[PDB]
Amino acid sequence: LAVPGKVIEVNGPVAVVDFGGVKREVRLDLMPDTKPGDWVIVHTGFAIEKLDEK
Amino acid sequence: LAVPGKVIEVNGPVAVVDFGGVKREVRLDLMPDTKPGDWVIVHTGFAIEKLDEK
Amino acid sequence: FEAYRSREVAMKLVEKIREEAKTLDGEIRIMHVCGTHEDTVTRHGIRSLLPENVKVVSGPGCPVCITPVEDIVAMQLIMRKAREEGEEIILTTFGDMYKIPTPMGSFADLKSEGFDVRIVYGIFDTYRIAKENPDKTVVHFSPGFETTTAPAAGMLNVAAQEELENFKIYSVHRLTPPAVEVLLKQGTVFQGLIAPGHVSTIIGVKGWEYLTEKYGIPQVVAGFEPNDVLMAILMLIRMYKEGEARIINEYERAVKYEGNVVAQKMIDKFFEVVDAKWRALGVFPKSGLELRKEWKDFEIRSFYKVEVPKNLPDLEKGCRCGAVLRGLALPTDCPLFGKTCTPRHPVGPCMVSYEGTCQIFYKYGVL
Amino acid sequence: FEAYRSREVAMKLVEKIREEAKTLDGEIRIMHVCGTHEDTVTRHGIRSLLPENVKVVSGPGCPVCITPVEDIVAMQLIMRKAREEGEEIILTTFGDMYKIPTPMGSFADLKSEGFDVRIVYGIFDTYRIAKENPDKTVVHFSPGFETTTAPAAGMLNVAAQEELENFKIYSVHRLTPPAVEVLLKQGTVFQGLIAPGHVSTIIGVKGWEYLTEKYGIPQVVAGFEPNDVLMAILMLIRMYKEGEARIINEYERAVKYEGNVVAQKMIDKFFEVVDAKWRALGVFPKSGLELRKEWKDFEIRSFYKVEVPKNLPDLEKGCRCGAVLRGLALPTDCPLFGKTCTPRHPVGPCMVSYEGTCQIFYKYGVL
Amino acid sequence: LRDVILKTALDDGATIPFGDKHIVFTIDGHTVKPLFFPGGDIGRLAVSGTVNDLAVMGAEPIALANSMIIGEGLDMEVLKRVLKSMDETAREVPVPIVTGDTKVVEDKIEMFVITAGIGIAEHPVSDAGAKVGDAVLVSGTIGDHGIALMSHREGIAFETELKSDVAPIWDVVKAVAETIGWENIHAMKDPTRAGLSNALNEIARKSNVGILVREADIPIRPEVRAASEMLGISPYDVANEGKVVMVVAREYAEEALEAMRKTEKGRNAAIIGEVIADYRGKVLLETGIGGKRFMEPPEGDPVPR
Amino acid sequence: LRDVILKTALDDGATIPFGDKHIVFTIDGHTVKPLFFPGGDIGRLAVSGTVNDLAVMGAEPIALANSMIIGEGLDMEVLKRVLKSMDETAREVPVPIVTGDTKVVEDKIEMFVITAGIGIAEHPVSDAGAKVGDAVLVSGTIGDHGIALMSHREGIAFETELKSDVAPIWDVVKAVAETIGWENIHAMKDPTRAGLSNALNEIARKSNVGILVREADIPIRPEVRAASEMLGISPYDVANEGKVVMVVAREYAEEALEAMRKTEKGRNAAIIGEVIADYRGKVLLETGIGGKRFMEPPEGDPVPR
Ligand code: SF4
Ligand code: SF4
Repeated sequence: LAVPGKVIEVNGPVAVVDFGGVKREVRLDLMPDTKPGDWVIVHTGFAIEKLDEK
Repeated sequence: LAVPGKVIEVNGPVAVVDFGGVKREVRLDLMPDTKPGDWVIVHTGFAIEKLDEK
Repeated sequence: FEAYRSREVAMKLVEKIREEAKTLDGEIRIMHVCGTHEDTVTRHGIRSLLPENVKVVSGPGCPVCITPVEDIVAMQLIMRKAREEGEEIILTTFGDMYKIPTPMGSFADLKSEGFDVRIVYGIFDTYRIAKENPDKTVVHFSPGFETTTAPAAGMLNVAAQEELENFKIYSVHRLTPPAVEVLLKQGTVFQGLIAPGHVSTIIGVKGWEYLTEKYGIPQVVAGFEPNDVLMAILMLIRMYKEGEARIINEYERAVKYEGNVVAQKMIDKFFEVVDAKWRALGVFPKSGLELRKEWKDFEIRSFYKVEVPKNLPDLEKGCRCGAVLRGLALPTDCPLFGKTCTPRHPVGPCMVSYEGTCQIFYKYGVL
Repeated sequence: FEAYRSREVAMKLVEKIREEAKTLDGEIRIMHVCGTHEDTVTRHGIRSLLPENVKVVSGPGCPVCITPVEDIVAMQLIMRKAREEGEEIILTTFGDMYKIPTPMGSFADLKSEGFDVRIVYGIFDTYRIAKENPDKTVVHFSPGFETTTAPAAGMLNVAAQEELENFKIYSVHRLTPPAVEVLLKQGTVFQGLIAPGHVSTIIGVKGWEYLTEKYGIPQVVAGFEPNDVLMAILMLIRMYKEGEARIINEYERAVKYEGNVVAQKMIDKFFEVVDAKWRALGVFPKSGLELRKEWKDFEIRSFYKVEVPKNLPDLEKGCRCGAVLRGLALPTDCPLFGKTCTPRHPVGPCMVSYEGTCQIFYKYGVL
Repeated sequence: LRDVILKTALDDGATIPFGDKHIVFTIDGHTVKPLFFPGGDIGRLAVSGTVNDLAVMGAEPIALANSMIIGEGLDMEVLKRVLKSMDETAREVPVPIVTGDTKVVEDKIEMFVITAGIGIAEHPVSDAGAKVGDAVLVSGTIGDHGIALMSHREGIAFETELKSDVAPIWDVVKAVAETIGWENIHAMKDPTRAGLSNALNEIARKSNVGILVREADIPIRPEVRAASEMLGISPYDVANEGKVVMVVAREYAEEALEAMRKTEKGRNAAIIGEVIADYRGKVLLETGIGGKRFMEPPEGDPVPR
Repeated sequence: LRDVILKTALDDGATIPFGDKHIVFTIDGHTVKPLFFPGGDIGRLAVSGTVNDLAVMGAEPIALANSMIIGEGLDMEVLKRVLKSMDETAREVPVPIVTGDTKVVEDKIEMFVITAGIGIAEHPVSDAGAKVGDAVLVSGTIGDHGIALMSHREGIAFETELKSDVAPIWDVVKAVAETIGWENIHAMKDPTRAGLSNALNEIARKSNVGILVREADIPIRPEVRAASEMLGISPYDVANEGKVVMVVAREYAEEALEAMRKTEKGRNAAIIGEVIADYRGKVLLETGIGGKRFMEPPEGDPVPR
């Protein structure tokens, strides 16, 4: 039920992400290596993976 | 849910009755004094009362 | 015969009713508490003949509907328990009760599990079955008001005499008069009561007199022909206007002022009055009939102690059958009536029981 | 973005599919096991684009639907028990599970009884609640496949680290791959599997390879855009015709061949694989995830021993949700679909869960 | 019971115009258990049903075709007996059973009888031609067959035996037609499954009209009345296998009624009501006492109340 | 929610012909909580709603009457604020709020606003006048108000604030009318409760016609798209308080569209589909990828999926 979002801010294991314009927080307990440059997949407020240059 | 019937035969506490033409047996544990002349009220195969010349 | 169904009679009564109701101060709500009566009113569409200010509401006149789930579930538990004890029990129950729903499934589902569930038509059919199988214990889930408590308490006598051993019954019998009282006391309103005909055949007018003297509500022991109800509705409209509070045995042709004393005594022999639970209605004091301490042997519950799960809802979400049994609404005042709830796929018991107010409204497609 | 939703792309794929399916020997039944996938197929009406001989069926891709009533009822028993012990527990559960029906009533009904039932959106919301009320024990009825088992097993780590004490969960997590196997073994037919995208994000392609090698069924880890499914349906139609049995990571943009090893490990830390019960489907071996003997403290069931009533039916009479979860029928092949069963007044879970095959067919009014 | 077979015309009387007439083609199966019942048997039931299916569509029975599926180990006398009824009944129309086929299956099933039939109608009739003002007629008593068979099951016996009405009624329809003209018979329906109530609702629904019926005018045997009350089912919802409902132009209501009564199979025929503009798609019943309520078609097969 | 009040006309726009015109009379209550939301408030909502109720029936807003039921202990500034919006909005039509009434109840309820309105239409229009071939137009983005309010509830904030579209659109309708002639506007409906999907189904059902809509042509904001997916609800089923659906004669589809776009409230207007003879009473949606499925009206108020 996940939608893709652009990470705009990171604060330890508590990144923040944007989805087509929505600001929502996202835990990073599954993706410790997330830089604001990365785009993540959010599932119930969590990060499961990071996208690729597909 | 009872319908009225004319008693056509009696055999101890096991009278027999007719309802507009149907022959069905009827216990008489509630009406020991039923003569084939009487008309009774049948409720689940039993006799609850006898009619009157109303 | 005819005179009791004659259109002439009916149209004279309807006219008389129409006239009286004309000088009536407000809205008169007459109530009946017998399923057969509701069927009479709906089948002949009497309501489509009564003045706008004259209303007839249904009461808890269905022995099956008000049968607690707790007991139905409990009976199924005994079935499984008895089996776990090499005892394959024969279960006999009425056609509609056989289908009544419970969160744990119906008796029909127990049948689809190997258990021997047989639909009887009278307590006797069960009796016939008992002797035909003295090896297995044959039990009858027995519900019913005074009218059906008699046959049962009458067959227990033929069980005590013959000293029969495999003849048991699950007693969930109920008392009509009491429920009528609990209702008055609980808010249900009405200016007159059409006493159930055959319930009055057994307990006689005597059995009802106490409600009139205590609450001043006029009564009429009516029969079941269309004219019987129309005649009764007439009297009640009058007694109300003239200020009386007395009972009138319209069904005198089939009712003795003191009812049948034989049955009375016989019942009082095997059953004792106890506080009972009425499904979707609550606990009504002195409205149940469980076998006396003595004949504790005819009660299948004596042999098996069972634990019925707690928190078993009486009705499914949406079912307003509780309000329908209290005369606080007709089945057409229910959001599920005719939609999600129908005899084919019912939600509450009011639509399953042969005498359910809802099954009767659907069946005759009320106007 | 666009390229993954582009009508051009889709119409090229649809054409390609149409061509291939032309030289196909018979009827190909591709199956997917993720709710999100069913929603994708139905929302964009992909089925209305596929050839007559190409079929897409749904599998047990709903974590809520397959959650056993026994556990839901058990959780409500703990609620009442805990209260009977001066312990007012805080219950957190997903929006749809909150409404799931059981013969004993739903979690929503427990809410209408004074109990504190709060609809969360993520295991974290529950976590947020725990600290905000360290006086009361906050428990989360936690259902879900690999995709949701991760966040949970990830928050338990933040629970072990912080050594938090009032953070419990009712574990009813399930394993996708196994169910797919039990299905092949039990008769369900299909020539290709569209592996759930995000379930594959966690357990990676590796987690699926074993089904192909064991049963020779080609697979495709597909995404969720309309083109993703269309692209996957294409590959499967080919691999079938050409005779292959290999997995293809179409969703490679978001899937690592080995999936996320962090989550994997983390899950394997707090949970151990056990035989589980799938509602309306039966007992699937090694398909459940209950907390390991060690962290027996995070399982609310550790503190309270309860007795769930026996003989609790999985579905109500008429509900063919069992056949719908097995890919043996679509919700339109059900006599109650759109009639007595709708999201407003549902019969089976398949119509309640946000990812229920039935709720999705009604919601988008399948053609 | 799902109408998949419809979208997968189909499943109803079919007309095929040819020359200046229309060929009416029908077919119906029978799994009646027991094969034998008071007043008739599966064989007569099969022929009567199909002949009637053609009569209500305004087609004269031209021929019948019969396919029998016999289960291995079927009392041969039973089968012979059934075949006699078929030939006996077919001659009552008259109508020849021009062709046939027989199959033996190992499955224990006694027997199934599938009958097809063709008719010629110069003036087709359907349950969608009822017009407001038209008279509604029923050719005989209601509840015979249904109650007959149910009573046999429940032991209920009767003074003078109560038996099924199973029988072809082409003669009854032809009578009316030849007496008032096909153009004047607006609609027909055989009150079989679901009974009279179902039949009326159908005409009402397919003609988008309300139908008013007077309970006091509906022909019902004294045996049926008693049996119906006992079993707790109304004779309106039980099957009829030898009756026809006929909607006729008001100006021919009386003429038609007499024509029916002049026949043996329409001896008890009568006028039970009329089509109205109100309550379209519904059937309104005026009870004996002057009351009113709808005559709803049962949801499923009836059981004692 | 039972339609007892109907049988006890009633409950829908009423027309009363007088002179050569028709008086259109309507009334609607509001229990919107909170009284305030992104882009508007109960006051504007009340006036906008009623003005629009008259516009879709082809009547020019002649006057408004407002009855307020205020709960004891209501922030006075709130009430003043609400009254300002009402007067501010009414002038945007323009249309005078000729009369009023006020009541104070002890019950704690903040406030309820009941608005009535009258209009004059020389050429009445209803959701039952859609004809096959006609073009279907929506005057603006879909899902604004509904999503706006839901997002406020769920904390969801947006880069540039996403707000309700609440506003009267008589100007938009008048524009079209004065550009193509009332005779050429076959049907209208305000996509408020239940959203666009409900509105279309209604027109389709009350005009007994099928309506084909192209998902690719339905105007939806990027904010609405994102928010809709997150909450798990489609923007088609959420309320709109400043939009109008318009079914126009095919030959004027292009002319109307331009007329709408020439206004501020119809700036994003567009042509989303057409009326067809098939699927009468239903709404068929052609998805972006060329697929097809029905656009069913939600059963009850939406919740996140
Ligand atoms: S109709 Fe059904 S659901 Fe409504 S009260 Fe009567 S039985 Fe309950
Ligand atoms: S529609 Fe309902 S009832 Fe049919 S299977 Fe799907 S949920 Fe079960």
